[PDB]
Amino acid sequence: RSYNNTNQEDLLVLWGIHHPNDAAEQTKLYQNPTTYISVGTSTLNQRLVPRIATRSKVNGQSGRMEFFWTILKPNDAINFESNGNFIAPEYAYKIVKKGDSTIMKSEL
Amino acid sequence: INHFEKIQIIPKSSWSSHEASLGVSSACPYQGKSSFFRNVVWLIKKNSTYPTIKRSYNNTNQEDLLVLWGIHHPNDAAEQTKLYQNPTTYISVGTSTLNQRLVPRIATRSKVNGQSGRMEFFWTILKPNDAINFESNGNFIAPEYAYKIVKKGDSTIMKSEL
Ligand SMILES: *[C@@H]1O[C@H](CO[C@@H]2O[C@@H](C)[C@@H](O)[C@@H](O)[C@@H]2O)[C@@H](O[C@@H]2O[C@H](CO)[C@@H](O[C@@H]3O[C@H](CO)[C@@H](O)[C@H](O)[C@@H]3O)[C@H](O)[C@H]2NC(C)=O)[C@H](O)[C@H]1NC(C)=O
Ligand SMILES: *[C@@H]1O[C@H](CO[C@@H]2O[C@@H](C)[C@@H](O)[C@@H](O)[C@@H]2O)[C@@H](O[C@@H]2O[C@H](CO)[C@@H](O[C@@H]3O[C@H](CO)[C@@H](O)[C@H](O)[C@@H]3O)[C@H](O)[C@H]2NC(C)=O)[C@H](O)[C@H]1NC(C)=O
Ligand SMILES: *[C@@H]1O[C@H](CO)[C@@H](O)[C@H](O)[C@H]1NC(C)=O
Repeated sequence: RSYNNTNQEDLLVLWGIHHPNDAAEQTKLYQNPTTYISVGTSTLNQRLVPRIATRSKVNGQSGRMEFFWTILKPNDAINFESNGNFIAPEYAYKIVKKGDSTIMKSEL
Repeated sequence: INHFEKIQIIPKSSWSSHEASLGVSSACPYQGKSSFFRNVVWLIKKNSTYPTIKRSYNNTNQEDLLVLWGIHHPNDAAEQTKLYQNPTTYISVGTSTLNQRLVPRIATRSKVNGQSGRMEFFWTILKPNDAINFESNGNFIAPEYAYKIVKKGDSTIMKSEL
């Protein structure tokens, strides 16, 4: 699945991978035992691999979700290739950045 | 550190399917005999078999635990097979936060204290009431001892000959 930035400004795109609990859960969710996600931009050259360990439950879950981002320049394309464990984008974000600040911590 | 206490979490004698007393080298000599790091164990195959390890540990203590483990990057496939039988190996470590899967790394390397193999060590803080889950079919330098810590503040390391 390719996507071309036909917009006029930069795009913040987010995707993720699912690190499952065991080979039994891998097969149940995605069939293919050995899997990958590749992501490709004019700069990005990424190939993720799900990571089976056994883990403490957090909100009932021992599986983990690991998320990744990138800025997609105007007129560049992003190319996803995955045979499993892919948390795919539906929405992305247009950004123009003319300056910086920080994050404030406040209860107000 | 405000409190520090070495404790046993995986007793050396509880490795009934592997060999915990052969994990020794002349790079770490002690009393003219060969030895090793005392707080971790260099597990080696037992009767030509390294059965997949599955070892959990629950932090039943009241404070945080500093746990240390490691992996052995060997020299060649011939040394891999000799030490751990299984040709292709891994170590997985799992906490409520940690999601780690290590893989031994064969290159050929200059000798340092006689050794071309390398030992790569990893750590984590194990919260009270969390558990750490090890899974390894080879190359695992397992913990025996870990450390209790409470941290109420920070400083730095000083360099001094005094
Ligand atoms: C992302 O997409 C842009 C725009 O793509 C164009 O419009 C889309 C809706 C689709 O219809 C696309 O098929 C179509 O190309 C790509 O930029 C465009 O590239 C094309 C060539 O691939 C350019 O056409 C050229 O036009 C010149 C003369 O103007 C000729 O000399 C060439 O022979 C060729 O026909 C087109 O001008 C260009 N458009 C813009 C606005 O840049 C873009 O390449 C693509 N992403 C990637 C990774 O390439
Ligand atoms: C790490 O271990 C603690 C404590 O484990 C308990 O004591 C050990 C020596 C063993 O005997 C364990 O089998 C035993 O569970 C775990 O926390 C404990 O979890 C259990 C449930 O797994 C809690 O029991 C519950 O009790 C409530 C009422 O109090 C019931 O409603 C539930 O049905 C259930 O029975 C227990 O309270 C809890 N104890 C403490 C002090 O937290 C801990 O979960 C474990 N590590 C991980 C990763 O879970
Ligand atoms: C080692 O394994 C072999 C083959 O599985 C077995 O026959 C033998 O009894 C084992 N060694 C000892 C000392 O029992």
